[PDB]
Amino acid sequence: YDLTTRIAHFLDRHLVFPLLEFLSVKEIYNEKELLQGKLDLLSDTNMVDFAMDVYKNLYSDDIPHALREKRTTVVAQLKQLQAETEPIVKMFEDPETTRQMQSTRDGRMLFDYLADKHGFRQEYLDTLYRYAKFQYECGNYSGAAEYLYFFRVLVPATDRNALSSLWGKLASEILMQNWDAAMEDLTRLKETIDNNSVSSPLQSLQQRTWLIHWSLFVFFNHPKGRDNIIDLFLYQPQYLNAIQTMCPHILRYLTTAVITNKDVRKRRQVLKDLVKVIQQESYTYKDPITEFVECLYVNFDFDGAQKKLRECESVLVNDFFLVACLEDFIENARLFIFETFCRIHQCISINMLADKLNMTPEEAERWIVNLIRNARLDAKIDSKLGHVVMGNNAVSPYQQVIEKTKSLSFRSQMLAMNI
Amino acid sequence: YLHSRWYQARDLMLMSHLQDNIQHADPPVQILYNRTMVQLGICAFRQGLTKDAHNALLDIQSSGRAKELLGQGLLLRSLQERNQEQEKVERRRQVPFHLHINLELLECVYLVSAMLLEIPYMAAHESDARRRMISKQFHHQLRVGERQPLLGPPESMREHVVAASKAMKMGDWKTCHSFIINEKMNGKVWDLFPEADKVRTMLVRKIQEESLRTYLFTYSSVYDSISMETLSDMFELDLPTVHSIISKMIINEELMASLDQPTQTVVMHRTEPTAQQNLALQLAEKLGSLVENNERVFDH
Amino acid sequence: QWLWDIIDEFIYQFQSFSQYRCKTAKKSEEEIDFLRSNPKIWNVHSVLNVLHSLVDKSNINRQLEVYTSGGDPESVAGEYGRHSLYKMLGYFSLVGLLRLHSLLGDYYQAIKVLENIELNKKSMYSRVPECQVTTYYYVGFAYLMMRRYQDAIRVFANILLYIQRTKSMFQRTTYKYEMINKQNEQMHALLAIALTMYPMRIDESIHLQLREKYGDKMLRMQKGDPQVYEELFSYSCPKFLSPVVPNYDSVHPNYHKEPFLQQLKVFSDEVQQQAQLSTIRSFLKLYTTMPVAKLAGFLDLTEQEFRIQLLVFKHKMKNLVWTSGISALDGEFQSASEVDFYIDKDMIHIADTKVARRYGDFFIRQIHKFEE
Amino acid sequence: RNTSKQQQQKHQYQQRRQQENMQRQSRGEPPLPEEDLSKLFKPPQPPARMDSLLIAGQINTYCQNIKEFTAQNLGKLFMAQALQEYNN
Repeated sequence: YDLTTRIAHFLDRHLVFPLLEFLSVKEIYNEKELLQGKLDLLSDTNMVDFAMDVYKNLYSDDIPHALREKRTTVVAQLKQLQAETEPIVKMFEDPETTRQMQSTRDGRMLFDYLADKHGFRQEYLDTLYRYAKFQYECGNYSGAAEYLYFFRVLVPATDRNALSSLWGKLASEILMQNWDAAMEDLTRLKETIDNNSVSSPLQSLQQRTWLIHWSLFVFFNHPKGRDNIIDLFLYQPQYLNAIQTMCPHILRYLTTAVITNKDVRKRRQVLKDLVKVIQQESYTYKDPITEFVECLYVNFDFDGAQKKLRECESVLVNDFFLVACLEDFIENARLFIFETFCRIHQCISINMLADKLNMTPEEAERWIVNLIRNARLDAKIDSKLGHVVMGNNAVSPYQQVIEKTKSLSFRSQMLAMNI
Repeated sequence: YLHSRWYQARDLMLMSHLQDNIQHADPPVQILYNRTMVQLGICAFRQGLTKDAHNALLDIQSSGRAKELLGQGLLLRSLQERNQEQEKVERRRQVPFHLHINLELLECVYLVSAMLLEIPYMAAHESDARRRMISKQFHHQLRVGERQPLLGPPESMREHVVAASKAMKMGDWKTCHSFIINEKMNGKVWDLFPEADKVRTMLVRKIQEESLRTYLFTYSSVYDSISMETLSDMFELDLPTVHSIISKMIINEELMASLDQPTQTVVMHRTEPTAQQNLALQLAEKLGSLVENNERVFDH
Repeated sequence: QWLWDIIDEFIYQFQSFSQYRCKTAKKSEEEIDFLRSNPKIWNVHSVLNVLHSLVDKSNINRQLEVYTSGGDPESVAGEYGRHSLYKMLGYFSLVGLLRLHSLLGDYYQAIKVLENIELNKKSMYSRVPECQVTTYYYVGFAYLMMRRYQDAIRVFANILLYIQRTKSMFQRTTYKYEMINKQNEQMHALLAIALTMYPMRIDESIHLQLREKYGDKMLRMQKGDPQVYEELFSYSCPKFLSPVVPNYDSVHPNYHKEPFLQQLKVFSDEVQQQAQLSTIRSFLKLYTTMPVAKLAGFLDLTEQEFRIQLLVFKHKMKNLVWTSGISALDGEFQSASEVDFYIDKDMIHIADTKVARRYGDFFIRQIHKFEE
Repeated sequence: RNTSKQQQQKHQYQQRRQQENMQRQSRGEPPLPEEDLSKLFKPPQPPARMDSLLIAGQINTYCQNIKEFTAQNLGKLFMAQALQEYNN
């Protein structure tokens, strides 16, 4: 990877406006926590994904974070400080902060439709200038961004504000928990990272991580947007060689849509590059739940693999995100590791298939009835023993070399007979 | 690589991209660059990675430059090293003896690492099925030690390789260990690392797993039922290794082989050794169709 | 203009050449012996039986597309231009067969095929491989319209292989060669899907590139996809009633569409039932003797919900392809598992490579003949 | 075939680039030589057919087919006789 020479001296020194913190001393499910925090560096005060830490277990420590983000949904952050009933008594700032915003919004809501009804390229941009100010004063006000960044988008600060207000609008619509106006800013982020900038990695790997955040929580077709989140930027999945490869769960939604939403042919491209080499190896050293997906599969295990999937599948479902590819990756971990066993093998006891993958034998029997009908396992089924015989071994492969030495050489010598 | 873990050293070579900066920046730093990728291959060998011991010795051991990459080549060593005054420049410059390194280790790094690789690889080739015969390889570094009918006891560093190579070709893992481990303690080559006990133990299994393959590659036509209980006891290899062996013996080598891992049984039935000559003629006549096509490719 | 006058320029030349061979092929062996002796090229007066007939196959339905109902030209074609060539004494060379190939060329365009019991019976002249390719081309459609595709699968493999050894060398086809290559591709892809798993006969004529493509189509039409049958019909729908080519696609006449609808409505009513037939047989007969629970294992797979599970399976047993049986005392569905063989495709090409030696030995000694 | 490739590495694979060097220079200067025009088209080492190796190549590979036709028939006459004389 080429931009690593910029990373070779910098080594993961990102630049965000909401800086660090994630929800001190914890009890349960700890591999998600730094994972949540290193993205909460880069994802600008989520808005439910603070309380996504809280859905596994309640803490009083979700309070000190979004209290100090009074731009975003002012009154609900007034409610969170009293949700712990804390005398923080300086909450007299957000009503001071909103009052300048109301004088800037409604003082220019007059101008907001002078921007539209005139469409005067000064007076639009004159309104847009004070709303370049105001949508960076508050972009939360994301509907005030949504009216703003639907017309001629480019504010009089086309690079710093028009990113951080549109990434702000990508944040703040998701911070208002909108997704279609975030699908506006899906496109407005994925092109702004594509222009891009000066493209320092401290900007770029942040902007690469900015791609990861909205695509992490699936609402709409991120099973198509997995290809947007793999096959962009020289398709490293973590986008950060940058030894803390912390765009971390991306393999799971990637190998979701391979096995679920695609076929698995085309999972060989996943196992070779997107599992092994450097970045996912780092995330193999980060989450053991993704590890038993891959490391017992790369051992081609048949009993330890299927159950340590199934044990980690009980923790794959513990991905308490807005997820929408949760049991897809879980079920098609079973369905592909059975495809892993019966790929090359000789037989299986249906009673063993029942007891290994914890099903009943008729469920085990009728599943190869489906696996012939899907033509994923081409075999026969012994109807009465409960022993699917799968004996694919070929004899005399000669006829194919023979076919292509006499369809070519016999028929290209035909062509030399016209002179 | 040395003072930390070599996963970083693999990355930072890929990171800083020092394939190009070394040229303009004082090619005695290319000597330090060639010192570095040697020490990459050292910590390829310290981490036991045999391919990277071959591939970090790619800018080094694809050439006889490695003598002069410590600045110690001789003038009449070839018809190239001229002259004494430039030899005075290079050897007033290079190099201190503690900055010299063991090239006999480096050859035993370079030869043995592909010895456990290329011999099951060529045992696929020498089973009357070859299409990937790679020229200019350890195969050719074997050729200088190969055609030696007089060769008695292994005493030289290549002789310990070539003896262990024949022990590797027999499929017996134990016989390689006599030829390598004791003799690199005899030549103090094993006696160089503190990690060398692990490096030996890493290369214990690289001999055990791969001579198991040459056991299967050479005795392939008549093996039509292959155990997994016996081979777990024979080559002293546990089942999750053996399942990682035998599946990759079936999947990656693409041998026609039925497998019942609940029964722990490999069933192969290759069929046939007289039709290996039919494969040997399809080695010949497929070349017949290609240059016939290439007869028209150049001419048109 | 530039078409319709040249249509009439061709047809008047055609119906005249329908007359010159109707008169001088019955009692005369006089102009025939004049035609054997003084012109040494045997080609040209056997070209005219194919050159003037193939473009007559064009120009007749060219007017019949406009003259849809109450149409002239097929009566001008068959009864006066083709049947005058059909029922005569033979020009004892490659004319007398190709007059029947002129007739069966429009007796295939007319969908009225029954006389294929007759067209090969009066064809007791030597079946030259020039005519043998056009024999198994035309005759195999009647087997394709016989709904016995296990016999039709072998006929279309012959004409698609093109190792049926034709070599002429005076533009004899004429001017249209890969259309025959592409139509028999679609006619054998029609026969590839319809019977599989039993062929295993898609290997010689259809090469491995189209074995993968149409074979993946062969899976999907049997696994359920109607897009393959839509590909199988719409690529083949002019290929049952093509003139060679229509006139000119326009918006203003309703005329051209009216035999275009006649090409659509005929051959969709046949093969769509065969598309359902390919779905009924589609499942592999995994085991010969099913118990009732594994009968209900396949009654599930035949058609469930719910009602009419046994009787729908009874409909799906009785499609000539499920020879089966209920043991009503035992509760033992006793059926077939018909399977086939592969390896024997080295006995045909053992002489073809003995030809591929000899065919290489032939022309290069013919080059050696021109440099002797 | 290594003869057949190397000759076609010289018959045309040289002359594809030999004329490419020659046609580029507008095939000569009017007032002067035509210096490189004389220099270009230097003939390659096989220019034509290599028909000394090729003739006994045509012999000895035909001699291989005699050994084939030996190995073909000697195969048959036992594959007859074993299928013959076992079959009772």
